[PDB]
Amino acid sequence: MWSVFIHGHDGSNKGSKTYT
Amino acid sequence: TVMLDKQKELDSKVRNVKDKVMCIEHEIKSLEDLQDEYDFKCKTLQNREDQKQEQLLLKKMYLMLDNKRKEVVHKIIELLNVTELTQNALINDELVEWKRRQQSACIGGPPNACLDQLQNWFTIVAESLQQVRQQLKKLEELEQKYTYEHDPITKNKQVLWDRTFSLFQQLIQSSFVVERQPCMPTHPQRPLVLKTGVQFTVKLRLLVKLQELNYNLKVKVLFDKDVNERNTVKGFRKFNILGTHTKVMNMGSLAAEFRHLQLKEQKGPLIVTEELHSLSFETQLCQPGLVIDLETTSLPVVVISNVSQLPSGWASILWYNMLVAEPRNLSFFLTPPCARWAQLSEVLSWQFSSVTKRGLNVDQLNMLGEKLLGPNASPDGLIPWTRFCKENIKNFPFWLWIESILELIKKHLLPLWNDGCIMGFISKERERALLKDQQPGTFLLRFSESSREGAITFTWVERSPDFHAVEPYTKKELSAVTFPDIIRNYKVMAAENIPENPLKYLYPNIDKDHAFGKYYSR
Repeated sequence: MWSVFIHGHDGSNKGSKTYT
Repeated sequence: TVMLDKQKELDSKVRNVKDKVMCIEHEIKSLEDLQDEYDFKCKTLQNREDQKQEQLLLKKMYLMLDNKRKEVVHKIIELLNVTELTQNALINDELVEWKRRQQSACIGGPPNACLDQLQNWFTIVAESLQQVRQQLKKLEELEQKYTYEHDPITKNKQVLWDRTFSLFQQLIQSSFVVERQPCMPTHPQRPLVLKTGVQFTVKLRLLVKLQELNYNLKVKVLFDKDVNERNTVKGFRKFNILGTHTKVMNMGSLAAEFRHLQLKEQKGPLIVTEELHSLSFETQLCQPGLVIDLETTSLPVVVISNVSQLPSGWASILWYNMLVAEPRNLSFFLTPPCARWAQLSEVLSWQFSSVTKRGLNVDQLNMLGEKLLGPNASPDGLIPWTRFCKENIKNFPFWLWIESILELIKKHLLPLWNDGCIMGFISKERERALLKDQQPGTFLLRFSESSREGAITFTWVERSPDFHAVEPYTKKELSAVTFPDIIRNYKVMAAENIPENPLKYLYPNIDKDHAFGKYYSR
């Protein structure tokens, strides 16, 4: 399992998503 | 070379037909001459005084005439036998194959060959059959002047005449074709989908190009002629054609182009987008002693009342043309069949390669194949129509998602897609395997699977490796600022609390600026 950090258009961190 | 071989073989057969009818013409001329001399000698026998030899000659001449009559008749029979074989090849093989290539072309496949080769072939066999019919009437004249018991002309005249007409009728009937399928000129890459109240165009062509036919054949357009679904299918819609229903065929090619045609509705197992209609075309050749009815139909058409329904209607055209080689399976969507991945993949690639200058590669298609068939994806896997356009494979259907991507590429990302900058269709796992072990500012462009609208996003790797992605960019964002400018001016806060552009290298290893410098507005 790995995670990707999500950033908005502005660049601000919006969270993370997890994949398998 | 396979195509060349077939072509050269047909060319040879057509030449044989032409040569054979010319030989007969020469033979018939000689036969008339022999008969005239035979007539002379029979009327002048009394004058000769030298009488016995002349009587012997007269009998020999009869024999020569009989033998020549038999020879000419035999040659005509053989010619008709060759003609039938040749025409069957032109009609049941070549033209059938051209019509199949036209189906593919309508749906984004490779371009259609021009009809002139088949026109030449159809016209030579037609001219030859016209000459034969003249040759049979000349033979009948000779028979009327002189006939005997067991005359070959008398014995074969009825069949030879019937055969020749049947062959000519079949060839001219088969030569009546839809050269360009119905299409709205405002939507040229979207054929066979017609919108009510809008202008559309269809072109007809007669492959037998005979000069006598110029300006003489009047083609009439009919909508839904002999369509049993208007009775058998509940809710079946009815339309009328506005505009001129008639056009004369003119020459070069003998053709009839219908411009300014229009459909208007008349005052539910099949949805509007799955309902299939037909345009039929009719004309008649009328000459003294010669009548032939000529008819042909377009490929099935979907009629829509709103432009919003165009992507769905297109999906139905794609399905039919990909899976069916018939012009009139109007009940196709009552029980729609499934497609193999191999056929669908080609067609999907065609969609991209028609709209843009670039199609889809094996990697992009393998990704899509998994979306439709799953990890077990094979080229022989079957995709139901319901999985392609109706069901939500997520909260949305697959073809609508693909379409909205192609409209984003057309309106906002053409040069990037054409130049190879966008990976586009890559699985999350695949993105992880390519991105990991790469340089700290490596990024890739791809389309969102979670967005119905059609969006684009970039994913970059960073050393803790950490992976990062941006919220997707739809058309609205793209209209305000171009995507190369977005890539150029993107900023994330660094650990030092200073804005920085994480986008350094386009995968595999290309400087952001080298790859996207051309497209920057500033």
